[PDB]
Amino acid sequence: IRDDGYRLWGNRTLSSDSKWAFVTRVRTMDLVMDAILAGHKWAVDRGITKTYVKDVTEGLRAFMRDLKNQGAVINFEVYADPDLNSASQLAQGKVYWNIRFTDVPPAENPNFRVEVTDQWLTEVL
Amino acid sequence: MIGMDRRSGLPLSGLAHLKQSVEDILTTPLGSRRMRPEYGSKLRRMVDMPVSEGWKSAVQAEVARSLGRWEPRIGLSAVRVVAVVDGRVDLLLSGVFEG
Repeated sequence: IRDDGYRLWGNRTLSSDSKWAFVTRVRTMDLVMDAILAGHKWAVDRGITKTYVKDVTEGLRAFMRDLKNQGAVINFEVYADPDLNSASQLAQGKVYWNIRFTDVPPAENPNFRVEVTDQWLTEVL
Repeated sequence: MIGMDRRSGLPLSGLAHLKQSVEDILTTPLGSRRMRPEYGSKLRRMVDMPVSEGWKSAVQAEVARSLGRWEPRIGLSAVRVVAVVDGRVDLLLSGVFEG
């Protein structure tokens, strides 16, 4: 936009889907997971105990509360998937969680509604 | 002192001459008179300037100069903005009478 290569101006990816428009939502979904999958090099090929699901879904929350602390996300919820987790899925190593969160929308359009009134003209007396 | 009116030529003396004596000071710019260059006001220079709170104190300080030169029978008291319409500010020129 500005003089001699002064700014960049794009918020939105080339996306036909309206959900994944902004660059921030595509980056946040791709960069909160490697911030989790690193820090969870464990919880794979370990061995499923009784409180195996509980001890990592309290570790997914603890590695997400610091993301709320540094302003990466707005309020989240992390919980184990109750109906997809079953005894037949444990025999093949499949376990499921729900890491439904939200993200900060970039303020691409700050609107300033402005007029010139004559209200404080009695201040000039 | 008995002078004549500007319009209609009638000789008026007491206090109507006092008011037109002031309005010959305020509306003549400096140097407009012939062979009298230090006569008049800088109020035409203050025309079409924004009405700030320093514009008010610069008009009080300039009416007091220009009336102090050629109007000794008027002691200036205050100049106050009393209304504002679009462009038209209006000033209550108040002053006691001497002489």
